[PDB]
Amino acid sequence: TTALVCDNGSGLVKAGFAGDDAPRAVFPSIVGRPRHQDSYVGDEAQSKRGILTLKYPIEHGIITNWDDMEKIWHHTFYNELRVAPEEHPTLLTEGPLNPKANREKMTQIMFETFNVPAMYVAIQAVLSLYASGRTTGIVLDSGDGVTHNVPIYEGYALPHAIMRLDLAGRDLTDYLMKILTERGYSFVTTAEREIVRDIKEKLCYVALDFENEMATAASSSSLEKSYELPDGQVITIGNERFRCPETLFQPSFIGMESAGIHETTYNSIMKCDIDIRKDLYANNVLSGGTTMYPGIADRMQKEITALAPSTMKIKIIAPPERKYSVWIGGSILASLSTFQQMWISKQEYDEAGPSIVHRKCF
Amino acid sequence: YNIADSNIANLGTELEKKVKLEASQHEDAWKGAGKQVGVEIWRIQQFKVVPVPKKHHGSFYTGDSYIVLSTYHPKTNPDKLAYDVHFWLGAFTTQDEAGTAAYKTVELDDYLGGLPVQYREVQGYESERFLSLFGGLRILDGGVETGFHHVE
Ligand SMILES: Nc1ncnc2c1ncn2[C@@H]1O[C@H](COP(=O)(O)OP(=O)(O)OP(=O)(O)O)[C@@H](O)[C@H]1O
Ligand SMILES: [Ca+2]
Ligand SMILES: [Ca+2]
Ligand SMILES: [Mg+2]
Repeated sequence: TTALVCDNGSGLVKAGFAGDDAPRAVFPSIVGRPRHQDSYVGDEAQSKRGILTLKYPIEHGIITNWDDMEKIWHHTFYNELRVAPEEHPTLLTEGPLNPKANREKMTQIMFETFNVPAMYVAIQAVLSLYASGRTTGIVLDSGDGVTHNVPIYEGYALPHAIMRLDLAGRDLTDYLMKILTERGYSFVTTAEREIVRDIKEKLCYVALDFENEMATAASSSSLEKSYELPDGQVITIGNERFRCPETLFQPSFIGMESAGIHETTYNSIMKCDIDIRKDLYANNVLSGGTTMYPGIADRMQKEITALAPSTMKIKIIAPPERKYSVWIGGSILASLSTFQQMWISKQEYDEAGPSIVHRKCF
Repeated sequence: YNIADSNIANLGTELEKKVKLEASQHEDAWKGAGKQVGVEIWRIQQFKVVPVPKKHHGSFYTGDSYIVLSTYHPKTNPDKLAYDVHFWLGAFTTQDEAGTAAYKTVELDDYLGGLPVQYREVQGYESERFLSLFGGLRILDGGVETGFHHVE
C-alpha cells in the first residue's frame, strides 16, 4: 500500500507517491471552459487556452469553487496518476491560518466522493522544514496564492507567531500584466495571464538595491531582455523585470498597506520567545515557486540585517528544489509508519464526520 | 487573522501533544530508550530507525543520518534522568535520510515527554556538546542507500 502525496497549490497541483524523490504529476490547478458561451482540466486546458477561459478553483490558498476543485482532484487521480483513490491513503496539504471549513470540506470530499481509505492534511511550511533536515527554523513559503511565515521550534509550529500575507505569485503576475501596458503591450485575458506568468518566471529578478537598479535601467539598455510571444511577436522588457517582484518587499506597488516579506519575517521572529530568535534568524528557509526569483535570498539577507540587532547572525537557506520542498517533505513523512498512524481512517470519518480533521491533523 | 476559526486553532494544545505521544508508541526503536545514563544511537536506513551497535558508537558514515540520545543526570537531581537528543547529518546524506532523522528526533522527544533538548549536528558543524560525547569521533566513507525511488 503506497500513499499518495498531493500538494494542492493555488496555482499548481504537485502529486505523486510517498517514497518518490519528486512529484510525478505537476500541472496547473485550472479548469477551462469555452470562452464563447464542456470543460478541460490542467495541462490540456493550458494547451487549448486559445479557445478557453481559465479559472483557478483555489484563491489565496482557499478553495473557492468546490465543484471545480473536485474536477482537479478527479483529474489528478484518474487521468494523471492513473490510480484508484480507494486503494491509496492520501496526504493533502494546506497553508496555515485557513478557515477551518476548508479542511473540513477537503476531508468530506476525499472520503465521501473519492472513498480514500485514510487521509491527513499537513501544514505546507512544516513539510518544507522537514524536507530541509531541520526541526527548528522559520519558513517563508510563497507559492501562487499565499506568502506564509511559519516559525517552528523542536518540531512544533508556534501558532501565535505564524503570519500570512495574501500576496504571492498570482498577484505578481497580475502586476506584471498591468505594468507591461506602460510599454504599450496589452495582456488582459486569462490566456494572456498565463503568458505573462511565463515571462515573469523566465525574466524577473529581485534587485539588491531597487532605486539603484531603476537608475541603471534608465541609463542604458543593459538590463533589457526580449521574449517571443506564442503568436511570434517579440517584446522587450526592462525595469519590469525587477519592479514585478519588488512588490514582495513593497506591497504598496499593488495598493496593499502590508509590510513586505522581509518585515513580516522579522515580525514573526519577534513574536517568538527571545531565547530562540537566534536560531530562527540563522535558519530562514525559503519554500515555494515565488521564492525562486534570482536575487531574492541576497535581498532578504540585506533587508533582515537592516531590521535585526546589529550583531545578529542571519542566514537564508534557499534549497535549489524549493518549488517541490513541500511535496518532498510529504513524501518523506508519508513513508513513516508512525506518521501514518495519525491519519484519519474511513471508519473514523464515518463515525465522527469532518470535525475529526481538527483532532487528528496538526 | 483569527487563529480561533482557523486550521491552526488546535496547535500548541494538550490535544496535539496527546496525539503525537500516541504516534510515538508505534516505533519499536524507542522501547527501552533513555532508561539509564549513556549514549544510544540509531541510523536511518531506508526510512527505518535502526540501532547502531555500541561498539560502533562514535563512528558515523558521511553518507548517512543518525539520532544520538544522550541520557544524563541533571544538576537538579542525581537520581533522575535528562536528555539531549542530537541528529547528525553526514556531509553526503540524502534528503530522505536527513528529513527522517529530523522527524524522528521530534518523535523521540515526544516519546520522552518533551524533555529532550534537540541539537541539529551537520558534519563539520558539530556542537561543543556533541564533540564532548566521544578520538571516539570518526567519520567513515560511504553509507547506506537512499530510501527514495528516483523519478527520471
Ligand atoms: N523561477 C520563478 N521565478 C518566479 N516565480 C516563479 C518561478 N517559478 C515559479 N514561479 C511562480 O510560483 C508560483 C507557483 O509556485 P508553487 O507551485 O510553489 O505554488 P502553489 O503551491 O501553486 O501556491 P500556494 O502554496 O501559495 O497556494 C506561480 O506564481 C509561478 O509563476
Ligand atoms: Ca545514505
Ligand atoms: Ca524537547
Ligand atoms: Mg504551495
